[PDB]
Amino acid sequence: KPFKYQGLTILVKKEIPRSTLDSFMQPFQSTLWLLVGLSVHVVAVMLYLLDRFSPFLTLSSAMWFSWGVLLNSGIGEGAPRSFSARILGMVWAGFAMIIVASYTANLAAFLVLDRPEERITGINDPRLRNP
Amino acid sequence: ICTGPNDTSPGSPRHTVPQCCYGFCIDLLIKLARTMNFTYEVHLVADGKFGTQERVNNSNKKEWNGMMGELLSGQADMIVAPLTINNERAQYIEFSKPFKYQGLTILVKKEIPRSTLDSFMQPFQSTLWLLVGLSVHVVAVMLYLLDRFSPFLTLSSAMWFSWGVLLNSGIGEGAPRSFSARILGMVWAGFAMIIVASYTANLAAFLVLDRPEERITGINDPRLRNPSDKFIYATVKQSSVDIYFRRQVELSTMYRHMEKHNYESAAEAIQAVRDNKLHAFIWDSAVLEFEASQKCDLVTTGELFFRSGFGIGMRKDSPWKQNVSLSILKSHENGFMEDLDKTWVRYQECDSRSNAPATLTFENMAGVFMLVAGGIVAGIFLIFIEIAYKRH
Amino acid sequence: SNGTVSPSAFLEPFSASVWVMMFVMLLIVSAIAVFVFEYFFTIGKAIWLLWGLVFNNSVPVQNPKGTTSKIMVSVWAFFAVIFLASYTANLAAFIQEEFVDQVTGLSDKKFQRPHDYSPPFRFGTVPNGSTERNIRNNYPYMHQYMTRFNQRGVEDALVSLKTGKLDAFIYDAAVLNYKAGRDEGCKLVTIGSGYIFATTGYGIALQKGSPWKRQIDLALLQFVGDGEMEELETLWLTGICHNESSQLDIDNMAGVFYMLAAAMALSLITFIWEHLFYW
Repeated sequence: KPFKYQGLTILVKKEIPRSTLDSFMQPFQSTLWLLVGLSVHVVAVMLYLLDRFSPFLTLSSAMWFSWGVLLNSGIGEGAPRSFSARILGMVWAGFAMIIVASYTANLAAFLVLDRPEERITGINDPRLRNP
Repeated sequence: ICTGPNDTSPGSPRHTVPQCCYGFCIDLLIKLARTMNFTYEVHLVADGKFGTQERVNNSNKKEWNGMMGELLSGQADMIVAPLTINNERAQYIEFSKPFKYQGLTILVKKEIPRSTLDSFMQPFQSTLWLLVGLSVHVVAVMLYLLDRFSPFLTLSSAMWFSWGVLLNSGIGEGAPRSFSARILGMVWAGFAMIIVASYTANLAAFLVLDRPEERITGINDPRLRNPSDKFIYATVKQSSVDIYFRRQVELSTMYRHMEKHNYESAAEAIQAVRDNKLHAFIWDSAVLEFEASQKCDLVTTGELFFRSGFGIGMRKDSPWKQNVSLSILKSHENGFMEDLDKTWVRYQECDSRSNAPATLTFENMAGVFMLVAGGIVAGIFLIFIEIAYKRH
Repeated sequence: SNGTVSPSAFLEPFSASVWVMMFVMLLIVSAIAVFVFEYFFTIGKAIWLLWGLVFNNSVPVQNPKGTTSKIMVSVWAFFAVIFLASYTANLAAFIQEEFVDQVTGLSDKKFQRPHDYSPPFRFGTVPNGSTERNIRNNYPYMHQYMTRFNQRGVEDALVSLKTGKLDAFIYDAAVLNYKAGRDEGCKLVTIGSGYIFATTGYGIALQKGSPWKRQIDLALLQFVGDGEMEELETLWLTGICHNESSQLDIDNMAGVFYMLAAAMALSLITFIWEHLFYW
């Protein structure tokens, strides 16, 4: 009579997550990073360019405002004074919110680079069925 | 012009009255009549059964009903109908090459998401909502007490700070002065962040109800393999599907759940599924997908099983076999049949079928619009309250 | 195909009716409210505060001083955080790389008219088969266009289509389904998610008036009814890609960049408008 009931099964090596120094930068492509970085600066410059020539917000104030609203920090307590500057700044803040939400929605997914490629679904799995 | 029974209800006088018929089978028949020189005379069936080998009460003799009952008796000699090809029917009468390749499928209710006003508050329980509503006030009050009795932030300012911390508003202006309060404010802010993160985490599932049971998976669905008294599914009595389910060796058990709910016709079963009387309907894929496209609240599941074809039934000893076979196949090879599918079966009124998550609409968060309207109508009264307070 | 993402994909989470109702009507009602509650702080400052509060990004604003206005702002901010959580709950799934079919079907104008395109569309079939007969008897011109793109066999056609030598391969359905299932990397797919034109089947050939026709027909029908065909096809004809974490490019974020470009354009237009107004 048997003294131990068991069966055939598959052993595989656990691919331990190896996190690179750029993993958090994986969700956004490098070209997108450069483009958004240039967009931050161009928005920052156009805000005070529009504000200074308003008959009705300096360099540092405008750039701090742009960077803070992009990062949700509140570093610069300087709001634009002209109307079209108000609309431009609020759209800039909305775009910042959208982009940071998109980054959040996939940051943790790319922070851990684990995929079920090494997982084996018994003997009916294809990679074992097909040599 | 088709002469058929007037009333389909059982136990009613059935008199042959001529109605007018038109459809895929009808214009397929006219295609045959144009390609092959012959005259036709279409008439309906004495009953609403496709055909099933049945025992008669006297002498226990086998007989066929419906199409093949009429055909073997000489009343009719050729059939244009969605007649499935199977072993049992092919033994006595002969079928041409299929004019529609299709399998078997399950039709169920779409079960549109239930929308309620209190959907957004579902994530947290009512007790937890009340407890956090008390917690914001109590944290505000001992912040006020700590700052007021400092060794070295008024009540209203304390409440504004607490509320603007709990929900991101910026209303609270002025950090606590005393060091004792400046740590409790920080930990209360951490608690508020935990609360808002927990609310954000899974409010989407509560806003739009999921489909734990609606997601049927072929015949392998647990409530299909093992039928209970709560989930009732049936099909057309005395048809191809009944014979198929009677033939399998593993499914016999659910066939015993199947025999006591069979409907007389496909339309009746479809209507029963429509008004939440029949949970699921087993039928051929073509009719079910056409109904799902047309009836917008009905949905197919997939995982086709028992793939077969609709064929032209005819007598075992007839000379039209080869002619109709070549004619129907020639209709296959040229542009005729896909044109017929485009004209009669290939048209959608709604689809709403995609793998993407559902698009949020009015009813999905009507609750938050009602909440902001209630906030407006509450403010329009608290203003008179505060004017009276300032009067005092 | 590589595929693309529609620029309006990030507006898809909420219907346009919801967007216009909340962001025009409800927003202005709340703003004019808070203004008149403060009266009992320009309306522009009010709408600015509401806009900044809808999507909190530490935007500098001037908070109202009234108690009732503060209650109004708090309830609006609760509404706004609900909106943000709902919008970002399924934003990742909505912004997904969808794969569009370049050919709608066998009747597509690309097949009908291959010359009127900058690239000559490269598509053909293996000769000596029923496919060429159907193509000839249905479409002679497109068959004589086939003649210069004929492939030696199925494996040659597959290896040519993997590279840029060919664009489409037309042949009977079962073989292509098996190849697509057994394809490595799932880089080859049939058009129309299983579009079938001839919708014919495979049969057993017999001599004219053969006595074996009846027995063979009964045997095949019995096998079909008993369900053997199911495990026979899932043991041989089954596939791998059947029943089966991506970076974001400029094309994925094309809509929001278009939105900001339109914002810059309208800001310039408003700049001109206010210069003429003050002039």
